Amino acid sequence: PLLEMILITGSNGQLGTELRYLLDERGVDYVAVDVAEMDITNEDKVEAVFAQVKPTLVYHCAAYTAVDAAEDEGKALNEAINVTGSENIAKACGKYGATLVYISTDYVFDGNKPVGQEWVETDHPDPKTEYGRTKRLGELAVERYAEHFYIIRTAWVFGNYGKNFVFTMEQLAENHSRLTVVNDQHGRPTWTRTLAEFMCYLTENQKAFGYYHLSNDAKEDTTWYDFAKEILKDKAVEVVPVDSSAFPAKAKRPLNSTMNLDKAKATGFVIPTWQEALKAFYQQGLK
Repeated sequence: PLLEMILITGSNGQLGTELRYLLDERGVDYVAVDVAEMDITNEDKVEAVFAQVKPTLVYHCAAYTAVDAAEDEGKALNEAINVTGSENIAKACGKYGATLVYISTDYVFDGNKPVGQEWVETDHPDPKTEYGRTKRLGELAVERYAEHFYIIRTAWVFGNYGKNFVFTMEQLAENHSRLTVVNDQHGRPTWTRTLAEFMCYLTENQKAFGYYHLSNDAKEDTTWYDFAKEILKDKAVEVVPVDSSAFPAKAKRPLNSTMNLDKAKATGFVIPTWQEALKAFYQQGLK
């Protein structure tokens, strides 16, 4: 009751690493676990860590995020991590009375919203990808078992501390002169630093429990193509805009998953545009 005790799961991924370093800057202590310390798919290992740590606040950064793979070769792994693992951590948090910050996805929505319109927290999820379906089940487990929760739906996540679309683009551009990127899937990038700061803003300021949408912002419509054009603008590659029909993709990704950020902005947190965040990401990567 008098001591805050933070646990970070998925601590060595792009978001978990970002979050560790942010807490380190703020002089905040924590216990950090990932797959080599606490397999979230094994309820007994999860219980043993919570019994030792006795957390009051858990930032759950563990997820499976390979969308195409989740439809086929990774379908079993996607389900274990996003369904079972989410349930296990939600139940552990409820047992121990811990607040759970659960990171979810814009891919819970069906994506059938005109360009220009945006998804709000109270819209009904109806995911059409296996990844999104599993993440929605995770949300439902959190709501059932963790009385004190923040579910933060984020999008298109990138940062300096793990794999993502930015590094994929840069690697491909080293050896290939032409890349084809969809220009009919609308959404917004999210820098891990902005997301980690928002996670901490909710908890530091004890905002109302519930659901919050968080991506970086944009004044104008944004597609994957727009993001890739910007990332690669200093490279000798041509980024070619294509439609989603151009090549046979395994997952039917949402055509418009742009989130309304008004609730997040109502917290007082200030959200950079994705252009600003990308620039900051490049500067932070110099260290």
